[PDB]
Amino acid sequence: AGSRARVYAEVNSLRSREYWDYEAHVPSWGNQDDYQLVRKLGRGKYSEVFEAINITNNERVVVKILKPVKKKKIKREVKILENLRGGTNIIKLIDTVKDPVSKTPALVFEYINNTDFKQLYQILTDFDIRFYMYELLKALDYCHSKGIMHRDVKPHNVMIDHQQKKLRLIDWGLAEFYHPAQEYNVRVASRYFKGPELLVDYQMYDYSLDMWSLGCMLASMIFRREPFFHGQDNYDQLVRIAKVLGTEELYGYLKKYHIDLDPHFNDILGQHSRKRWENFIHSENRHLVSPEALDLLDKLLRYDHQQRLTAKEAMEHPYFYPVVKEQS
Ligand SMILES: Brc1nc2nn[nH]c2c(Br)c1Br
Repeated sequence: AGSRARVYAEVNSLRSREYWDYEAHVPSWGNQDDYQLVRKLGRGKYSEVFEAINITNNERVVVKILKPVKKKKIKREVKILENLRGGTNIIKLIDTVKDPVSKTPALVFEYINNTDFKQLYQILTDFDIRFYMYELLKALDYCHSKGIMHRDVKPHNVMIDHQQKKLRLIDWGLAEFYHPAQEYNVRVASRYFKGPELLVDYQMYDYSLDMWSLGCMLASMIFRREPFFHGQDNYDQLVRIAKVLGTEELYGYLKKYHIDLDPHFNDILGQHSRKRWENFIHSENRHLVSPEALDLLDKLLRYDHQQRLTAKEAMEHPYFYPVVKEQS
């Protein structure tokens, strides 16, 4: 009873238990022998990802082979992806398969011909940023409405085909179902995209974590500083945030939620005023920054998770009016 989401708070409790009780989920595991691996795309602590071809129909796909011991976590990701079926700009799960001999599981996703983000983010126009952020927000509003927090929003997990103008939010392996008053593990998200709640060990967080991460992405795009908050470790990450948002403002947040602050911070936080967002503007980024971009950003990058815009409120902001007009 410390904090709850302003939107979609009870949505899982209003659904059948089967919807959110992923430990009880029984996937249907098809045959990986239908897929030919063509090229390694990446590796992570839990998986390796390959471009592949379905030899039965010639479809190009991506196969994520799961390090197989994490059974509850596999069920979680599979159930989440089933529940998100058809969601706007969510990567499409085509099938759940196993090597028929070893029984190692894998997930098969639609292919996206993505443009490497480091390159891409140096060439985006003002309209491009509005467009891609609006499309990403559609995915977040969808998953939040489905009772799910992504918990790993970051540029790599936002595939963008800049030629076909397609965006997909990938890598649901850290995602979780939101339940009011539930305490969650704070060891989620990439360092640079972790909300202050995670950095101060506040476990009663919600969908608004993803809105901090989105705000970090927005700042990086309009200001051309990627990542925007570049901490050296989790402690320094909060310091970098506080140098922008201010230290007195941090303490007000902690007091509101009765958050205990790890005393190692006492020696490193210093004293910082809250900075004006206009301080980040210079000749190299001025064409990407508007009053409406800064107003939106200011309402996303807030310590107080409750006061951040929801994905829907963000979509409704004037910054996106030019995109809505084109889509209509
Ligand atoms: Br899922 C997925 N994961 C990837 N990792 N690197 N490129 C990737 C693509 Br494209 C997809 Br689709």
